[PDB]
Amino acid sequence: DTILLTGLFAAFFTTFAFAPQSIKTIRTRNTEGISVVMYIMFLTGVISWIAYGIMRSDFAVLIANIVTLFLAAPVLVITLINRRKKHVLESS
Amino acid sequence: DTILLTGLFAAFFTTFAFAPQSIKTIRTRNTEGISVVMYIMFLTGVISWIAYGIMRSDFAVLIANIVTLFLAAPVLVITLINRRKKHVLES
Repeated sequence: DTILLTGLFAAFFTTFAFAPQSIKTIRTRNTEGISVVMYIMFLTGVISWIAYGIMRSDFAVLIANIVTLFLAAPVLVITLINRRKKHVLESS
Repeated sequence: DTILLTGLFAAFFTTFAFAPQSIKTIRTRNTEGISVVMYIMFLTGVISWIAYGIMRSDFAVLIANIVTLFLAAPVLVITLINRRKKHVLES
C-alpha cells in the first residue's frame, strides 16, 4: 500500500510534468525541432518498459509508460508525416 | 537475470534518448523556453522513483532515475541562475 502509493505519486509526476508540451505539439502540429531518431529510441525504451512491468508485476512502471507511449507515439507519427510533406513539397 | 536484462535495455534507451539535448543545454546555458515548474514536477517524481526503486528492490528503475536526475538537476539549477541574472540586470 505504501510502496504502491509512493510509486503512483512518482508515476504521476514523471509522465504528466512535460505532457502539456506533447499535447500542445499534437494539436498545434509544430514539429519543427523534433528529432525522429531520438523519439524512436525513446519509444523503444517505452515498449520495453511495458514488457519489464509485465515480467516483474509492477503496476506503476506499467501504467506510466503505457500512458507515456500514447503521448509520444502520435508526436512521432505526426513528425514523420510533416517530413514526408516536406519531401514532396521540395520534390515539386 | 533475463528480467533485469530487459529492464536495463529499457532503462538505457529512455534515459539516454534525449540526454544529448540536456548535455547540450548544460554546456551552452541556453535555458530559454525552459519551464521552472515543469522541471520542479519532473525532479519531484524522479526522487520519488528513486524511493520506489529502493522500496521494491528494483535495480533497473533505480539507476535509471539516478542518472536521469543528473541530467535534469543541472538544467534547473542553471535556468534559475539565468532567470536570476536577467532579473537583477533588468532591475
